[PDB]
Amino acid sequence: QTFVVSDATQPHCPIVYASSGFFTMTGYSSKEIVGRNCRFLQGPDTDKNEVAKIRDCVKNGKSYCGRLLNYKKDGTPFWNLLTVTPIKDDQGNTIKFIGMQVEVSKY
Amino acid sequence: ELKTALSTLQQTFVVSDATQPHCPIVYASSGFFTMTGYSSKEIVGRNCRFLQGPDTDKNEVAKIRDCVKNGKSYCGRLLNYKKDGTPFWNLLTVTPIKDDQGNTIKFIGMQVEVSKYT
Ligand SMILES: Cc1cc2nc3c(=O)[nH]c(=O)nc-3n(C[C@H](O)[C@H](O)[C@H](O)COP(=O)(O)O)c2cc1C
Ligand SMILES: Cc1cc2nc3c(=O)[nH]c(=O)nc-3n(C[C@H](O)[C@H](O)[C@H](O)COP(=O)(O)O)c2cc1C
Repeated sequence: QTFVVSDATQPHCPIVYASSGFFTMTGYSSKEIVGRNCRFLQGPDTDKNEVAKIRDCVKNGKSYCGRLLNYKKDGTPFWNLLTVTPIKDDQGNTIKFIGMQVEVSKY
Repeated sequence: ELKTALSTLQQTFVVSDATQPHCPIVYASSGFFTMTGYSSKEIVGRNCRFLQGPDTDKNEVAKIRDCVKNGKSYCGRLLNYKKDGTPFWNLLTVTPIKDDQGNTIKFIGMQVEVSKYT
């Protein structure tokens, strides 16, 4: 599974871990993207309503599941089957999120 | 590796196989025994519904069911019970894992026992 971990205890939820498969999928290196928000995957044709749904989920520490258009480092458009799942502490605070990505195949 | 990232987060989790009838647990992390009192011998190959009991909110359970059945994500809090009967609040996520055709093939469930000071 390709995935990233973002730290919700830091402003704007920066990536703190990218799996080897994220690099394989997107072309971006772990040194290019750690410390950054995952929004860099979006581009001209990404559905902004779907982005707004993710933003709401993230802001409220709840789970997102959906499909959105993203772009690789080289500009290649792909369909990303995405989940973003809050990780909570024992007080119910959202401390991290895990985002899991699947590139929809051509067939 | 996903398992490792999770362990770095000290996160209790299970994985269920949506390709098998009734979505059985195929893997449970060591924290799942610690939290629930159930061994992997008691839990692997079963559905996680065994953690529910008399006062579990059946309307919340229904929301989980409807997410699982439709390959979507659940997030919520419900009353669960340890092997010894102890009730606990379980802050639960259930997240579909999909193949490259959009088929839900597994789920990952992440549990947090709510602290006594909350
Ligand atoms: C852990 C995690 C993983 C994410 N992965 C993606 C991604 O794969 N693709 C994407 O377009 N957005 C992804 N996002 C969503 C963006 O980072 C951001 O939350 C979204 O663009 C909405 O907020 P904004 O409108 O302020 O950008 C992810 C978010 C989190 C927290
Ligand atoms: C991966 C995964 C983890 C789950 N973890 C829990 C859990 O920790 N506690 C719980 O009560 N139910 C858990 N469930 C939900 C139940 O297994 C079941 O889906 C739910 O009770 C609704 O279906 P049912 O009405 O047929 O029982 C989990 C389900 C999945 C797929």
